[PDB]
Amino acid sequence: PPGGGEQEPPPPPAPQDVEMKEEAATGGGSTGEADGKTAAAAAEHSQRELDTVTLEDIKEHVKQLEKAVSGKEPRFVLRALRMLPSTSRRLNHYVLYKAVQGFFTSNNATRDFLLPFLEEPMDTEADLQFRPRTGKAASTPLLPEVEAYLQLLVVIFMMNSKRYKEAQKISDDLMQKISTQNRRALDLVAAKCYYYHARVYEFLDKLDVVRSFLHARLRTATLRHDADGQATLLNLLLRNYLHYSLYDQAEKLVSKSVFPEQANNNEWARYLYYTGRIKAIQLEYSEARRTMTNALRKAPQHTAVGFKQTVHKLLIVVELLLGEIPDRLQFRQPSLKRSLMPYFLLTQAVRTGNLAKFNQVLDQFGEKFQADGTYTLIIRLRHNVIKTGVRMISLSYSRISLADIAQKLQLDSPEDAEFIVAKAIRDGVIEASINHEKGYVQSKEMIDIYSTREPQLAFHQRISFCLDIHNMSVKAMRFP
Amino acid sequence: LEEGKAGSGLRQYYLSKIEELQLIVNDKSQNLRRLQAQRNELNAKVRL
Amino acid sequence: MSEKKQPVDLRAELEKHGYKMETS
Amino acid sequence: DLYSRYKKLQQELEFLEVQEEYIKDEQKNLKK
Amino acid sequence: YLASLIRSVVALHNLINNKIANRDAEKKEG
Amino acid sequence: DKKFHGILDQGEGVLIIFDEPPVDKTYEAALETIQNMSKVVDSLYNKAKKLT
Amino acid sequence: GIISLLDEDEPQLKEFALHKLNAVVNDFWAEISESVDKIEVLYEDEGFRSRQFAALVASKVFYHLGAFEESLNYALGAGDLFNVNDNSEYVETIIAKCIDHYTKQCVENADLPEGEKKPIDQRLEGIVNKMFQRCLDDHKYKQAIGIALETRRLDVFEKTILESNDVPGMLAYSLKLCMSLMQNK
Amino acid sequence: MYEQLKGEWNRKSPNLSKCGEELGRLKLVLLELNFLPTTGTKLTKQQLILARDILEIGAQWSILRKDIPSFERYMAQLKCYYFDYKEQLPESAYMHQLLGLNLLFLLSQNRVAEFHTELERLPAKDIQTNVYIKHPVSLEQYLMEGSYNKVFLAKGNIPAESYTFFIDILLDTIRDEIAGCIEKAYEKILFTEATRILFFNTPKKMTDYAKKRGWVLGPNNYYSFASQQQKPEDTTIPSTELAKQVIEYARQLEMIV
Repeated sequence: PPGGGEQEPPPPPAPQDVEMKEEAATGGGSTGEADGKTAAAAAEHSQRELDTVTLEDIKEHVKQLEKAVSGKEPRFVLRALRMLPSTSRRLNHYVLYKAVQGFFTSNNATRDFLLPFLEEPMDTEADLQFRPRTGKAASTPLLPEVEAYLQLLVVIFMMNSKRYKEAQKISDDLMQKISTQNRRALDLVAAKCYYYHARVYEFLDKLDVVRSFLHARLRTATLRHDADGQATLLNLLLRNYLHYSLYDQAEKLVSKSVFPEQANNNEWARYLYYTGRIKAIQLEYSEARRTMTNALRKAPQHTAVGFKQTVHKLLIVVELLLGEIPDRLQFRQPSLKRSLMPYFLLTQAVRTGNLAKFNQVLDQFGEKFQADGTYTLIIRLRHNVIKTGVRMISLSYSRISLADIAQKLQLDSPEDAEFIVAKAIRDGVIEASINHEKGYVQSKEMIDIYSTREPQLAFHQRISFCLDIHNMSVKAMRFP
Repeated sequence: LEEGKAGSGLRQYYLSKIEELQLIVNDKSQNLRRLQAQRNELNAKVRL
Repeated sequence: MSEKKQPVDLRAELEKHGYKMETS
Repeated sequence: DLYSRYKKLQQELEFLEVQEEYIKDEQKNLKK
Repeated sequence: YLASLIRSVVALHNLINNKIANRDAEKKEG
Repeated sequence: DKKFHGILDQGEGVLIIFDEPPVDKTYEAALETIQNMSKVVDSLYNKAKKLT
Repeated sequence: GIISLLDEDEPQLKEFALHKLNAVVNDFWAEISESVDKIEVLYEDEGFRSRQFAALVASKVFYHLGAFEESLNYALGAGDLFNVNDNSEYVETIIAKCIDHYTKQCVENADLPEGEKKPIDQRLEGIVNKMFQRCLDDHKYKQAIGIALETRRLDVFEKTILESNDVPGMLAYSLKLCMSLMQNK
Repeated sequence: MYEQLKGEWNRKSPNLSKCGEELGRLKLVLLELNFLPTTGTKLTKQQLILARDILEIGAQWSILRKDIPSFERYMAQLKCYYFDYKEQLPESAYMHQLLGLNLLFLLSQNRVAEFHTELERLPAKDIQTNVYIKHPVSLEQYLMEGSYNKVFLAKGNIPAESYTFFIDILLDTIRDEIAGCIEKAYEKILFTEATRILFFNTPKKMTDYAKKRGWVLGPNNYYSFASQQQKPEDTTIPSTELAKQVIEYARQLEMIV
């Protein structure tokens, strides 16, 4: 008891400092950054806000609970106040409440007091200049609080932050003028709590009412604030719309646009994983392997944790349907390994041309196939076994009888033996010629050609268009 | 007004998006002004 | 990041090759 | 006024645009 | 073929070195 | 031994000599690009340092 | 895919189809894309009294698909039921496209100067002065003289300078705004 | 109240007149409740379920008359019914196979994309039971096998069920696409195995294809001559576009400059 009682005081001072000065220096600094320059944006405290939010998402967040200075909620949410020279007095009132909190119990517990608190900024009337400061002062307690998952009486409080964000959405439909430089930070912050829309709604069932609401927000941002807005909202669309049918494959067709410019960073890569599974549902394997590889290869630096391992998991799925895959056991991480353990023997069965080896993988690992969600291609891969199996043996064997190859091709009658190779040439597999009497399959090859034209002529536009973009970057980054 | 002053937010935004574009392209000239003046002073160096 | 997506979730052979001789 | 100055903000924009292509062709010839 | 080789060499050197001196000048001044 | 360029034919009892010596362009290509791998590996240090 | 109802002959299934459209189209905004060619069956049929609203929903899917001038063409063929209802934001876009195309059509006809002028639909110019009633009723001279400068025509502009109250001397410095942004003499 | 509605469901229809009469009574259902947007009080959606049954048999009648716009109309109604914002509905017997049997015709006509996106709704409903999925996918593997043989044996055993004129066009789109996926280009083969290509005994389809193919008609054999085919060189035909390639590329080089 004395140890646990005296170890309570040490923890709070760290949130009492960094959690106090995180939105004070970044938010209060963004106030001066929003008064002028305001180029672009930039508003570098918006990306610094991303660093602080992602910092809280690990440790320590804020709420909890935690029974440490719950008076931080009324601190920033009250006392604009009101015009800038009067706000300076309230800038001293934060220090006044620092002394009040340094004297008495400092209101270490709020809970049901969030009802007057969250409505106090509406009692001030008003900030009135910066809506992102009002939305952030209310959300910063509540957004990390969603990670508690208590599911009692505070879920509707998260919904109240969603209503405050809807007031941020109506103000996202009006001003401007003309030229809002704070709406990019509103795109950032709202995309977060739009994913908190996803989490809080997913506590019970699908959000479908918010699918028409997201389409209302996604379309009302057109065309003005779509920049960096439409990208995050399209992932908010694509993610759960990939979980719930339907039509998103043809919906993103008419939705594009592209939509440029890609922001922010890994956002477009993860979008190419989301739409990567989409474009993989059309089964064209050149665009699917390029969108899946570009999804993972374009994402630094992690941690955390396993969904960046999931894009790598589903990445080589289209490579399994290509007919040739390397053994990936050397790419296993300490985490991704234990997650894909069935998928290991799966791609090992894809390398081999044995049917029973692949079918036993299906019967045993079908439970993990339910966990991943990819099924339909597991039964049709038997056609990849007959095409890779015939690619194997044909190129392999000098002249193979249709009765001897019939074991690995499982039928290979005297009739279909013609089509196996012939319709493989239709798919561009093997050139083997067969004169059918008994018969026997005599595989030869003569090709000397290509390896030339498209690679070098495309490399011209590749390199040139690249260095042109690198011009568009460097030439435009010299403002300082 | 909806025609309008709320519509002028979209109208002026077009010239704001092209402002940022032209601003981005303005810097594209600005640093090549530094390179132009670089080799221009170097042209004064070959004249020197 | 931690932002965005990720926080959501013939043998060798020895014996058989030596046996091929004495098989036939 | 709003539409007025809105029609006044593309003047210097197009002037800077023709200055872009200008100085590009300028430093292209001076480069040679 | 040699043309594509010069493309890779010119793009490698210029792009890498320019982005270096670019990102460095921005992060140090800003 | 590769000193004698050509090959024989056992079926009809023929021996034919043919050669296409120069690899030189492939040597230049490979030397560039294979090392240019390590080039981008060297740029991995700087351009991924600004991130973290 | 509610557009499949249009294959049946009698129009009452079409009115019930668009009654399905105007509500749940939020998720179906992209669904009508491939079937717009089937919407053309209603848009090209004169004996169908609801072809107007058929051009409304066709203008909505074209609004989601990114088509602007096409949505303006169907806005002209959308009859009276189009201009009467404006909610959410369908307005600022179509009136931006309408005013833009209108003022550049007026500038096109102003260089002729006279004769051969292209036809001008009464509805696209109808929503000009009708939506300008917002500028007349709200008593905003800055925006009123703004659109008055856009139309490039002397009749409705003569009505703007004829609006009530004052504006005692405001035409003077308004011409200063004009001459500042003026293109040609 | 209202009706008689499902009285014709057990007897189906002797001709298309009763199908059009059911379309008339269903039109009266469309005159009152229509398809939407009545949430309810799901008691008003009870006759929507009673409509789903006759719309399922309406799709069986639509394929019975072979008319494509009919089927895809009632199939879109069944889709939007299961796609409606309220998913919970009384379970219908045809609710499962209407996805899979249409999927059977969908993939067995050689559509490799729409199979994945048809079952991409959610995997759970497809995994549980009543699986018709195994037949079409292996059938497609027997399309490039090809079959013919194993498909004709699979033409004797079909799930099926109640969908016929779909598999009729499915067979037609199989026959013509085999002649499209065979040559060009394949090498020399013998006669009696081309009798094994199209099977039957000596059908007139072998004369229709041996003409269409062309290719070659040899005695007791077939050839790919001549040769393999057309012998692309390509000589200097690509050299002109090779010139054009750097024409506009040196133009891009001057754009830097």
